[PDB]
Amino acid sequence: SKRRFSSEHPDPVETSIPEQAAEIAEELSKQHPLPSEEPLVHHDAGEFKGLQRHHTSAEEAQKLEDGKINPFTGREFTPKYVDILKIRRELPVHAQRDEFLKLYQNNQIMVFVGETGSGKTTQIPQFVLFDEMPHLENTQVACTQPRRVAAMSVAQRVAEEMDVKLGEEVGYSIRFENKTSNKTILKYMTDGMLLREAMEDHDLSRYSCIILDEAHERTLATDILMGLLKQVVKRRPDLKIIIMSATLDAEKFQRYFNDAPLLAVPGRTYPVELYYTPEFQRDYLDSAIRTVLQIHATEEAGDILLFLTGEDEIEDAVRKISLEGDQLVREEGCGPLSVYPLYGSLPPHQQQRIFEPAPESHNGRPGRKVVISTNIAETSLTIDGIVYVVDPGFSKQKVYNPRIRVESLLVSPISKASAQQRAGRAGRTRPGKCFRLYTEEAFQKELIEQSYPEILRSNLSSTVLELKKLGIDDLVHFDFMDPPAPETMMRALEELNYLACLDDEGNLTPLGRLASQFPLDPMLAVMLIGSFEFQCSQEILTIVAMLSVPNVFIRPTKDKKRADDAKNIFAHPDGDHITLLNVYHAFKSDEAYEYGIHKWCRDHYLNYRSLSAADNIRSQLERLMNRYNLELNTTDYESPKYFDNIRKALASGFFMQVAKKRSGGYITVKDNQDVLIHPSTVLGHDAEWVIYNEFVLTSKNYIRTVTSVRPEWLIEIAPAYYDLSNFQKGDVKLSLERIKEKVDR
Ligand SMILES: Nc1ncnc2c1ncn2[C@@H]1O[C@H](COP(=O)(O)OP(=O)(O)O)[C@@H](O)[C@H]1O
Ligand SMILES: [Mg+2]
Ligand code: NI
Repeated sequence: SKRRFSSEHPDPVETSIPEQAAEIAEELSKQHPLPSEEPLVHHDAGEFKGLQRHHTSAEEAQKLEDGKINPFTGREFTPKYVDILKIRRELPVHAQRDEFLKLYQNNQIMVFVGETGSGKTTQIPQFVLFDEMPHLENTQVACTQPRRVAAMSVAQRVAEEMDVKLGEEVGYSIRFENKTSNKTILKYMTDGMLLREAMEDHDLSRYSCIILDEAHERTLATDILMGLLKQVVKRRPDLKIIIMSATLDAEKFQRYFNDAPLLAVPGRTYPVELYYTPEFQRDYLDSAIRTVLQIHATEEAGDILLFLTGEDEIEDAVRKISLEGDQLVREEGCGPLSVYPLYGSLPPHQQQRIFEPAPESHNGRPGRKVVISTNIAETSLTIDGIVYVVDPGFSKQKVYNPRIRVESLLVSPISKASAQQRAGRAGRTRPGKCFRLYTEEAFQKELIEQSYPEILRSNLSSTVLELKKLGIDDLVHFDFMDPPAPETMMRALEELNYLACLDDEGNLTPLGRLASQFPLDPMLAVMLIGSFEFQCSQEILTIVAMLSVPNVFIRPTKDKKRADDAKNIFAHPDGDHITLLNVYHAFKSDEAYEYGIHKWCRDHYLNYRSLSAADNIRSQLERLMNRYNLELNTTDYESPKYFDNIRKALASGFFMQVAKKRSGGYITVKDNQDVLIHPSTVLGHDAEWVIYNEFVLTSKNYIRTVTSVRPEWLIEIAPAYYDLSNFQKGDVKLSLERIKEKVDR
């Protein structure tokens, strides 16, 4: 039966300030409706005249590839293209081009499996372009990657293989980073971005072929896309789907996709000798560094791939290995050693450096390259010339606590399957070696066989909103390859209703619709959207952008006091979220610019990479706010309301991540969890109630990035949530009872 609302138990949608803001924006949007998307353009001067769609062969395409003129653009092929062409033609998938074409031509969905390095991501979509000729039928081909870095780097490489400009006929799309145009035929993109395109066009009508790549990684976005496309093909006989995977055991995929056929590429990996440590290695970074330097000093020529876990750790390793490499050249006459980082947030000009040839030695001992990478390099891309892998056995992995309902990103041991994939990267060129920084027994007995798919390790708040925007009513029966626990889904539905993104019958509100237009977690989107109602949308836009990048404050272990003093320049007491606004504002100041911005960040213990990323995100979010008619406004800094307005806007999104100082640590409003303020913040005595950005789970529970709030504001802004009937007996409830009493008198 329809839920009943009253003053005692009010309607979360009728009492949401962001919902008011979205209703205003929506009416403004109706006054001037958005034009439809720019149409595709293409080139056609008869070059494909001799080819028939879905009846082409490898020979016909080779004739076109060998021709004088690039058939996709009408410009003469360069000499560089021709040299690239000869080399990629030795890739293993080329030997099965006709077998692949036949499967593609005769089936709507197919599964394609092959080892990393075999040429799946770069070659197959080019094979499809010849047979499908998508640009001659007003369409594109999409190829999704779980990893940003893979999509960006392969798109750059495939633009060169196809002899076209990046962003034109070959382009990429990542959240906040678009490199496509009306000319784009082949779009590499993260799986999350094709999911966002589907939210706007449920049938994905722009694509005639969609290739879901690296499916063995089983990311959440990839799982949703699989479930969606298994329905879209029923409506779209003109859509073909290719599922590509590294894991040569793809039985489960074929079954899930209606017994689709499988094309398997036989492996061509050279033998790799495995080395283990005799004992447990307690401190793996220094063991890794020693191992890389030993290899460099004693092994024959061949590059090194070191797997680490995250960007600060990799930059620290790059610095130490570079220094120690240089010491070896000068002290022992080792060959030159170049050292490159690879991790998720790296800028594309820096991604490309990993493919540079090793330096030439002028002294008789081998010059060598070390790439220090996350598990991006486990299966998603290949650096030619690797012969040695160092595997500390760890990666950063999302874990989920069902009761607490909290996702945590933690460094933990990898699976045996991941360890096998890491070792395999040493055998792409010739017999290689893999140095595992753990015992053969830890590998045989202690590592789990296989990591669980991401959907079983996620809060599903974004996922539920996406599925709703996609027009899925019955979330429980959505056809996931591995369904999540139904309770996780139900908790997500309830949160979204409290945020007023869904009403109580599970339908999208104007706020839910508008929130779905922002590539942000729902709490952030709702905070942003509502913020012009609190007269601080300029400031909240900054804050949301800063919450979308990592912690910008550098704190070296042996330089804490100077790093802490620098942060205090920007820190707002009882207001970590305002600290974020202060640092971004200083970063964008004329003064920092005149100081020289790179130097300015270093001297102030700030990460330029992170700030620069926030600045781009802020520009892209601003463009969405303009597109969807969310006013950019602000309040005089000297207004007595200036900081109140910011705290209120924050509360409008984050009212469910609130903690109260214990009467007799803090206690969370949601689930009554005992927590400590994370040591990165010390609050004053006036911070009885705070909003936190993050719940941190180590041996104890902390909340991190905390700003104080008046509890009266919480009741005012989120009365359906702060309904005392909702609360268990205890400290929080008591304190809230007293606050309500007093708000009346
Ligand atoms: N970014 C790149 N720059 C230069 N060469 C590359 C690049 N990426 C891949 N290659 C080469 O192309 C081959 C095919 O790579 P790719 O299509 O990524 O294979 P897969 O997707 O099957 O793991 C690799 O063996 C490597 O030789
Ligand atoms: Mg690939
Ligand atoms: Ni059922």
